[PDB]
This record gives sequence, structure tokens and C-alpha cells, in this order.
Amino acid sequence: PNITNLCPFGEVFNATRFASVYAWNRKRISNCVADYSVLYNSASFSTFKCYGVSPTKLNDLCFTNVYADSFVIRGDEVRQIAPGQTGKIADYNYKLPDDFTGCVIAWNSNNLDSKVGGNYNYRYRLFRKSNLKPFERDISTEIYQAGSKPCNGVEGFNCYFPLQSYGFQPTNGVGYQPYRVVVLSFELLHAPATVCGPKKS
Amino acid sequence: STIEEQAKTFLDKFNHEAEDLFYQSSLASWNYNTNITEENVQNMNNAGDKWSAFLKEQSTLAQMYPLQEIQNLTVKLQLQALQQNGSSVLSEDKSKRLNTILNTMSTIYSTGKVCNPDNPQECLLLEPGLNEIMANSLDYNERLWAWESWRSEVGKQLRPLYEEYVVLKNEMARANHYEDYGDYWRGDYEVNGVDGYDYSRGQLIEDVEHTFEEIKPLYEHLHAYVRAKLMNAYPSYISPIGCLPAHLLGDMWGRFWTNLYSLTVPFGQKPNIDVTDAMVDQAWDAQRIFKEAEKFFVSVGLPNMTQGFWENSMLTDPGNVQKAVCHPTAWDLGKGDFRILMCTKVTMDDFLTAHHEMGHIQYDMAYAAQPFLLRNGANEGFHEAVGEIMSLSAATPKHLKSIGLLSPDFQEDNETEINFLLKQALTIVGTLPFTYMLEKWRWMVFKGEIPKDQWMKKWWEMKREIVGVVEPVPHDETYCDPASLFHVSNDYSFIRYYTRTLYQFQFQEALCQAAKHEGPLHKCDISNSTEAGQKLFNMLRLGKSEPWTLALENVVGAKNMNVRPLLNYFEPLFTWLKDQNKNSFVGWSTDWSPYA
Ligand SMILES: *[C@@H]1O[C@H](CO)[C@@H](O)[C@H](O)[C@H]1NC(C)=O
Ligand SMILES: *[C@@H]1O[C@H](CO)[C@@H](O)[C@H](O)[C@H]1NC(C)=O
Ligand SMILES: *[C@@H]1O[C@H](CO)[C@@H](O)[C@H](O)[C@H]1NC(C)=O
Ligand SMILES: *[C@@H]1O[C@H](CO)[C@@H](O)[C@H](O)[C@H]1NC(C)=O
Ligand SMILES: *[C@@H]1O[C@H](CO)[C@@H](O)[C@H](O)[C@H]1NC(C)=O
Ligand SMILES: *[C@@H]1O[C@H](CO)[C@@H](O)[C@H](O)[C@H]1NC(C)=O
Ligand SMILES: *[C@@H]1O[C@H](CO)[C@@H](O)[C@H](O)[C@H]1NC(C)=O
Repeated sequence: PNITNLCPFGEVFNATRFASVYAWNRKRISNCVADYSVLYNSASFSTFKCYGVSPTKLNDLCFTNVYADSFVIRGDEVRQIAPGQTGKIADYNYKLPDDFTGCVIAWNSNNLDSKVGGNYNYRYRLFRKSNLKPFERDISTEIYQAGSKPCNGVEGFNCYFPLQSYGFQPTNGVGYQPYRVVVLSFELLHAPATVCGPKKS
Repeated sequence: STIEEQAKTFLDKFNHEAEDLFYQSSLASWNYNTNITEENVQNMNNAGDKWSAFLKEQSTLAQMYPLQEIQNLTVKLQLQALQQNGSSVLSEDKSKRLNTILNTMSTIYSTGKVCNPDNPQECLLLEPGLNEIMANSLDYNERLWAWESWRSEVGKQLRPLYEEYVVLKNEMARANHYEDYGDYWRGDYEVNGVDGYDYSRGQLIEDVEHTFEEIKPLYEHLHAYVRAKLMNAYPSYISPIGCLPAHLLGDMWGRFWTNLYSLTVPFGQKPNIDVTDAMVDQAWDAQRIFKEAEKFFVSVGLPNMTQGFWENSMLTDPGNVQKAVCHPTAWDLGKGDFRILMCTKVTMDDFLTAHHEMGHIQYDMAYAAQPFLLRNGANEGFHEAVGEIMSLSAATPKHLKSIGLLSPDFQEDNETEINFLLKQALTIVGTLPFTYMLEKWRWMVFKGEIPKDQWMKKWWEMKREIVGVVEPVPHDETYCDPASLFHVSNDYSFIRYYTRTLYQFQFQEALCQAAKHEGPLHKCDISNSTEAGQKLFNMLRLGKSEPWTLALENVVGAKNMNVRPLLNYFEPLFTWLKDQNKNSFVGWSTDWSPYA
């Protein structure tokens, strides 16, 4: 059968602006045809690490829904987007489950997300009382209490603001350059699976 | 909850908001250095003021966490570094007076112009007007005139200023729980809290004297040989039994003896190892020089330079329209940005300098994983030593033959090794008594052992006793002869060169033993050895996280600075000098026998 209504991967990968890692965008992709070979055959991605499934059989399998989480992190923090990892991003910003099925795609964005004066529009949660659950979003802006003393609302001594900005310059090293990360999460639920791969003739 | 967790969160907050500010300050400094314009000066000053104010505010917040309730060594080290008052403990009036004194000394040294009386229409500055005269002239009275005139003008201007400087610095140091300013400088080598690896501030002077006592026979033989050659060059001024005249050492102050290689060459008939013509014939660009240095560092196993290094560094002089500082400097700007600012020419010296500065870059890159306030060398000596070892290894004839710059049929006989070792001794061994005497004199001045009215009578007495250099004419207390040098006039520690020199050969013996070199130490090359690079990188990766004693254990297997690798390096030269000094008299007399 002739196939149309392809999945909206243009609005995730080719977005003009990406979200901050504290407020990572989640897009639910359903009832369309997902061509994953366009992404896999691209040479523009630095990390294409798939956990729980292989890229070759993605174009054959069918899934109920696809979750596309999009955010921006540093070069040295891409390793923390993996199951079982520990760091600022994993504990306080974006937590991946151990039993995760999907792919983590990351690419360098020094061209767009870095300006000569410094791009400070991207923020990360530096302190939280407890670690995040998998696929949890924390957009709270309440002052972190590191000491028994009551913070009382003001950022003074032992009480810090949890969201800290990121500094992006075009002359930075590859471990400090901004990297756009799109994490695709594939789940199979009891409902009939509608995100199927293209059928070859 | 606990104090240690509070300090850890505070240190995280510091490292995060301090790396970006340091990057802004460093980038502004880079923009000033590659582009000397008044707006760039203003931007640099604004960034520096923001950086200093932020450090003051963070230190003020940092002091509220007591040191004795923290057990983690890294957290304690960062808190110790942050909690230092510095000049903040002193009163605002005295702090402003101290800053004004430092700035005016900087201007007096930098803009000091001296010329001959009765001919004042034009005058010569120190660089390069006086440097070339001191390094190349063979006339006794001309060098005497230049030396005495520069110490007359600079010392008479700087003597009250230095008298105020010592008192203010002592006041700040005693306000900061130190005995004197010398104890403050010696506190860089202080290690506390580690069992067995502890190092005291008082142990540094004892170790320096103990090492110098072993340095002294080699220096005495070298001094006798230099005295005989200078006696040949100047027939009547130099005495066989006395010290060397001060203005004849080839430099303005006596810091290096490398300008006497032409006068004191052992075998002039034999060729040199100059490779400048070979690079000129093959059209070696500065980019090729840095690529060959990169090839050397990948040969030993270290990581190669980043793309940002090649894109953002200035490795050639920009041009007439754009002004830049010509001094070669390796910049660790922060956030993984490493650059080299060098006006590279096609010379051997620039090639070795490229290796030295890329060694500085490699050292800076290695501790990038460490927290921000621990991103330094373990002491002031290691940072220079890791560049000097690359300078040592790259200058060897085996390295030059390996990279094609030297002919494969070049004859390496003993005579070339002797003259090369003598040049290395004039550069390296000759600076050690001057450095030790200068630091010991400054430590005694800060300690109050020498009263202000007796500074020069002791100083020349020290110079005759240690350096074996006599004053041409007596100087009274109106002179300020030490402060004519760049480091002392601008508030810099001077013992780093002595520690660097000993650490250089200790590291060289350790890496050559790792690389399984089977010949003389000076013929050793650390290229192609992965294990030597791994042994070096184990110390390189630590940075300031671990004590310098533990780092030295990691490399050479010793818990203290040692003098034996230097003596082993110059052992062929030591035997040759002992053979050549049979007729002449080793040692000097402190009396006024040559001239006064
Ligand atoms: C996204 O951008 C790249 C580069 O401009 C382009 O080649 C590609 O076709 C775009 N779309 C997708 C779905 O990757
Ligand atoms: C140096 O400063 C001048 C001043 O106008 C500017 O025109 C030029 O572009 C600058 N060059 C660099 C390399 O920054
Ligand atoms: C000290 O703290 C660092 C992080 O702040 C931690 O990784 C390290 O294990 C600690 N050291 C000790 C001995 O607890
Ligand atoms: C720094 O100075 C302040 C005020 O003079 C003092 O309270 C503090 O103890 C000093 N810091 C140290 C480490 O002594
Ligand atoms: C640096 O080394 C890596 C791996 O050894 C290599 O891929 C890269 O091309 C090198 N960089 C340059 C500029 O040659
Ligand atoms: C160099 O070696 C030759 C050959 O043994 C010897 O005759 C000569 O004395 C040596 N010279 C020096 C300075 O070692
Ligand atoms: C080190 O390795 C390079 C790469 O093959 C080689 O050309 C060079 O000759 C080696 N050095 C020595 C001393 O053999």
C-alpha cells in the first residue's frame, strides 16, 4: 500500500529553538509512519546510542507511542544521559530509567547556540533535596535549603537558587560546547500499536 | 545538614559561577594581549575588577565554614585556598598605599630610561637597548658604565619604595598568621594533614641549603673555568685568586651565564648543532614547528591539541597595524580553551620555546577534570619543570635526527657533548647560586635578620660568599641593587627557579628510567615511550588535588626534592672540569683582591 502522513521529525530535530534541560520538551508521536533510516544514515549526529533496541530493526517494528524528549546539555554531560549514571544531569535534571528502550541522539550545536557575548538562555538544576524519578520534569524555582536555618525566601548564605545558567561561547572546547539531545522513548502498551515502520515492497 | 556537605555545595556553587567569570577575565586579557588598544585595556580592567570583587565576596562567604570540621582532603584544600585574606586583612589606607607602591614600582621598572651624562638628547631603555650591550659588548668601561648607571638610577629611585614595601608586606603577613612575608611565600610548599607526606614551611630553607651544599663543588669548578676564560678575554681586571667582576657575567644582573658561550667555548673548531639553516632551507613555517611539537607529544602518549587551539592561537606576528605582546605565553583561558601566544620566528630557540609552551598547555589540559580552584600545579616548581623537560628532550641530537632536521651522518663525539653540556650548565647551573642567594637575602630581610642600614653590606658579603661575584666599586645604603631585577620589583617569588631546576632533572631521570634509556642522561629522549608518558600523566592529571610530595613519589619515588639527578646529568662535564682545573685554583676569596 502507498504510504503517506509521515511522523513529524522535522519539528523535533530541525527546531529553531530547543528547551532547557530543566524544562525539557516532550512530544508524543502517534498515528503516523516513522522513517528512522533518515536519522540513522545522517552524518550530522555525534551520539546515536540506542539502548534496548537496535537501529536496523527499528524500520520493521511497530510501537504504540513515541516520546521525543529534547534538551541542550554540555559536551561532557552527554555520558550522563544513560541508564545507571550519576551526575548533576542524571540526579537533578533528567533521569533515565534502567529499563529504558529507545535511542539517545546528540549532536554539536556550537554554530547556533553559542554567541560571542555568551548565550545564557539555557539553565540547569544544580541542587535538589532528592534525586529525580525517571522521566520526571522539575520546573520549580524554590530556593534550595542546604542548611538547617530557614531560608525564609531570600537567597543569602547556605541558601541557593537551584537553576543556574549555562555559558556558551564559540571558542569553547568540545567538552563545554552545547549539544542538542533528543531522546526517543519507545513503549508498547496494551492498546493497538499505531506507530509502525514503512513497509517495503 | 553537616558542615562538610554545606562546604561541598558551596564549592560546587563557587566552581560553577567562577569558571565563567574566569573565562571572561581571561578572554579579555587575551583580547588585550593580541590587540593592544585602550578600549581593550578598559575591558580587561573591568573584567579583572569583577573577578577580584567576586573572589572577595566568595572568600568572605567562605570563611564562615570552620576548617577543623572538614575531613575530605580536596574540600579542605579548596576551602584553605579560598579562605586566605590576602591583602584584605590590611586597612584600606595601607592597602591603597601598597597598591600604589606596587604600581609605581612597575612603572619605574618598565619605563626606566638611562643614558650617559653630558649626552642626554636620546636615551636607551633596558629592553632591548641595554640588553644587547650587556650581552654582546667586550669593553670593560662601557659595561661598567651601563651597570653602575642603571643601578644608580633604579636603586636610588626604588630604595625608599622598597623600605615601605617590606614593612607593608610584613604587616599583611603577620596579620595573616604568618611569621613574615618569607613564610607566606614558603607556605606554597606547605603540606599539612597527610601522614608521612607532611612538609613544613621551615623545612624548605633547610632543604635548599642541604641541596646547595652539594651544588657548590660543581659551581666552584664551573666558576674557576669561567674565571680563567674571562681572564683570557680581559687580561688585567680579573684576579686568579678573587671573585668575578659583576658587570662581566653576560647579563644585566647575573641571572644567566648563557651570553658567555662565545667567550668560554671549549672547542671552537668543532661545529655546533644549530639547525636554523636546515629549517630555512626546507621552508619550515611556525605551523610546522607546532605540528612537530604535537607529533612529539603524541609520540609519548599525551593527547593532541584541540581544534580550538589551532583556530584561536596566534602563532605568527600579526603585522604593523596590530600590536601584540611578543613574549611567548601559554593561556589556559578556561572551559577547555587552550591557546599559545608566541611571535614565532624560524630559530632553534623558538622551536624549543614552542615545545616548552606546548608542555605548559599539556599540563593545563591534564588537570581540566579537577575542580576549578585546584586547577594549578602542585607547587610553583612543577608547572615550569614540565615545560623544561620537553625543552631538554627536544634539544637532543637524537630527536633532531629523528625528525630529519639534522644530518643522519652527523658525528657525535665527546667534544660536542662537552661544549653542549657547558652551554646547558651556563644557562642552568649558573642561575642556581644567584637564585639561592637572592631568595635567602629576601627571606632574611623579611624576617628582620638584616636591619635596613645593613642591607647592602650583608648583600655583597652574601654575593662574595655564595655567588663568588664581587662589586666593581663599593655601594652605600643609598643604592637598591636587588630591586633592579624584574621579579623582585614586581612582587614575585624567586625560589620557583631553584625548585624547577631540581625537579627538572629529577623528572628527567624518572622518565628516562621509565623509557629504558641505556646511555648518558643528557643523551636521553622520551619520544616513542608510552610508559614514560603514562608515568608523567599520572602526576599531570592530579593537578593541585594531591600534595607535591605525593606527586614526586608518583614520578621519581622520593618524598623530598633531590639534587643527585642534576649532578648525574653534568657528571661528564664535572670530570672534564676537574681535569681542566689542575693548574688553576678552584674556589674564590671574599676579599677585594680583583677590584674595589
Ligand atoms: C534537519 O536539518 C538537516 C541539516 O540542515 C537537513 O539535512 C535535514 O534534512 C533536516 N531534517 C531532518 C528530518 O533531519
Ligand atoms: C584589533 O583592534 C582593531 C581596532 O579597531 C580592530 O579593527 C581589529 O579588528 C582587531 N583585530 C583583532 C584580530 O581582534
Ligand atoms: C571528597 O569529595 C569529592 C567530591 O566533592 C568526592 O568525590 C571524594 O570521594 C571525597 N573524598 C573522600 C575521601 O571522601
Ligand atoms: C581573614 O580576616 C578576617 C577579618 O580580619 C578574619 O576574621 C579571618 O579569620 C581571616 N581569615 C583567616 C583564615 O584567618
Ligand atoms: C588528534 O588525535 C585524534 C585521535 O588520535 C585524531 O582523530 C585527530 O585527527 C587528531 N587531531 C588532529 C588535528 O590531527
Ligand atoms: C674524547 O675521546 C678520545 C678518544 O678516546 C680521547 O682521546 C679524548 O681525550 C676525549 N676527550 C674528552 C674531552 O673526553
Ligand atoms: C618515533 O616514532 C616515529 C613514528 O614512526 C618514527 O618515525 C621515529 O623514528 C620514532 N623515533 C625513534 C627514535 O625511532
